[PDB]
Amino acid sequence: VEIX
Amino acid sequence: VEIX
Amino acid sequence: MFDPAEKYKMDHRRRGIALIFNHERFFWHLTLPERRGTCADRDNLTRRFSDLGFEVKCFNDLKAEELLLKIHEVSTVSHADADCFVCVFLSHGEGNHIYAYDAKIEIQTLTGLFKGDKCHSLVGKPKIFIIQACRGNQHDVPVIPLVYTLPAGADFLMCYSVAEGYYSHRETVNGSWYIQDLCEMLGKYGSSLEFTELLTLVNRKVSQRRVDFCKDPSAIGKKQVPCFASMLTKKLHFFPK
Amino acid sequence: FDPAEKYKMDHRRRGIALIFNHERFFWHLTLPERRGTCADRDNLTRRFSDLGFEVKCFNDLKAEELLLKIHEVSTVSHADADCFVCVFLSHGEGNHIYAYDAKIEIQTLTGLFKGDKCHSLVGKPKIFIIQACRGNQHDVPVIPYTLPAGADFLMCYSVAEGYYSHRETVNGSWYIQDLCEMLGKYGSSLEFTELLTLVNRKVSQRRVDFCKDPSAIGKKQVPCFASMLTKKLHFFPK
Ligand SMILES: COc1ccc(-c2cc(C(=O)N[C@@H](CO)Cc3cccc(C#N)c3)co2)cc1OC
Ligand SMILES: COc1ccc(-c2cc(C(=O)N[C@@H](CO)Cc3cccc(C#N)c3)co2)cc1OC
Repeated sequence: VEIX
Repeated sequence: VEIX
Repeated sequence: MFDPAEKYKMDHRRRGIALIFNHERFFWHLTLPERRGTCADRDNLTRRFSDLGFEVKCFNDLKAEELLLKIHEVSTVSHADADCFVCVFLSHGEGNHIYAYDAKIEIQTLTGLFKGDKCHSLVGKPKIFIIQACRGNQHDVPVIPLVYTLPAGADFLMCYSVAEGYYSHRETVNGSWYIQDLCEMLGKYGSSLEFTELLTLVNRKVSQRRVDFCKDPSAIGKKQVPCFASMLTKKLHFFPK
Repeated sequence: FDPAEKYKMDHRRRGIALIFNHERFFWHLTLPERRGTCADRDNLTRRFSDLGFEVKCFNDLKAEELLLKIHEVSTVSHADADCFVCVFLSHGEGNHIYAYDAKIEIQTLTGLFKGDKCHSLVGKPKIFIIQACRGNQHDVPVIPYTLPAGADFLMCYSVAEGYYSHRETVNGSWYIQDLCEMLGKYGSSLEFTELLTLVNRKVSQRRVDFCKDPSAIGKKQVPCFASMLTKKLHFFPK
């Protein structure tokens, strides 16, 4: 998972 | 009329 | 199965508490005017909310420290027995804060006490905040139409009398535009309509109002639309218990 | 006074849906690439087209060109249209998103569509959908008449204010995936805000199962929509  |  | 019609379970023994923080006047240095009309608002909410089953608690003109103490107590009592929680603030305001008697308080300070990791007996239950206050210094103008876990932040509904950035209006006898229209819509539809649907009606009623008389001539004709911000995950009703 | 009143959605056109898609950024910003955003853009293009919208996408505009584009849209007539949609897929913080080379305040974008600036949209829904972080907290799991110029806006955020918003590097953002699934299933029948409430429930079921940062495992996200709408909103087939 990555984030903005 | 007034304001908050 | 995923159920598009799914509702919050509102069959607990108690509807829940509804806290009203009513602010009429302020420490003299704050230089804030008296909020004539606000007792009408408070009394009106008290009747509508009681009719919906809530145990209504009002506090008038608390200082910041005493208000935060009170709200902290409520957030630590068990709500295992309740459907939901309501917290109303009637005061002056700006940006993202409201005023207690002697100081401003950031709204997030108040809501944060009810997050899922701080208030466990309300996890899964609607947490509803209703705020009558200014949110800035723009005066809106008229225009003519041509198992799963849960996030700790879930299940909050924030009901503002006005959109961010704007003035919010109050009549000196009848009370605020917003609380008058919210109360009328609760009166007529509170025990049947889905609550968000009800708030959209409130949006329409308030947006019909205009300043018709005013000490400040340039305010004549001006306007206001409320705003609700939903992190709810299901349908919310207040059917008779 | 009619509790069931709906917006009139029987114009000749549904309207425009603008998508601003941001994959990479000027190096000085030191922002990582947004792998998975193309999936999000394509998915939205498909769902929104299926609902009658004229979809226009722009990829990695600089702030000046984005503002120019959006200013153009706000000044063409929408007299012929039911509504307007504007989507932003980018990095963000506070109350701003990033274009290629600079941040832009969200307010700057919505302001152009207010009633006194955009007359042909007065009385019509103006819908903004924003996939971006809104702060640096990582949410944790727990176990259970005239009109106001500001009226008729609906702000649909992938996350509540103050928080991280999540993206999968192939499938796209949590929020846009769930929004598009629900639009695919219910978009042409469900009231839009009820649709968004379903989205809130889908997203809030997700959890970070795998991550390069171990302390992110298990963390959560709930979206938030802010409504100044005055009527029920549907996208029935035209
Ligand atoms: C607005 O400014 C920023 C926006 C995004 C990032 C950003 C995103 C990531 C990221 O997605 N990193 C992944 C690996 O690329 C690891 C990670 C770290 C923290 C939480 C999660 C989750 N869930 C994942 C790192 O920085 C950083 C910014 O300022 C420094
Ligand atoms: C949070 O800080 C403030 C809150 C309220 C006022 C405030 C309210 C009023 C007020 O209601 N004035 C009435 C006095 O009757 C006249 C008036 C003025 C402006 C707009 C309208 C309207 N509509 C009405 C004046 O100051 C001022 C604050 O500090 C800048």
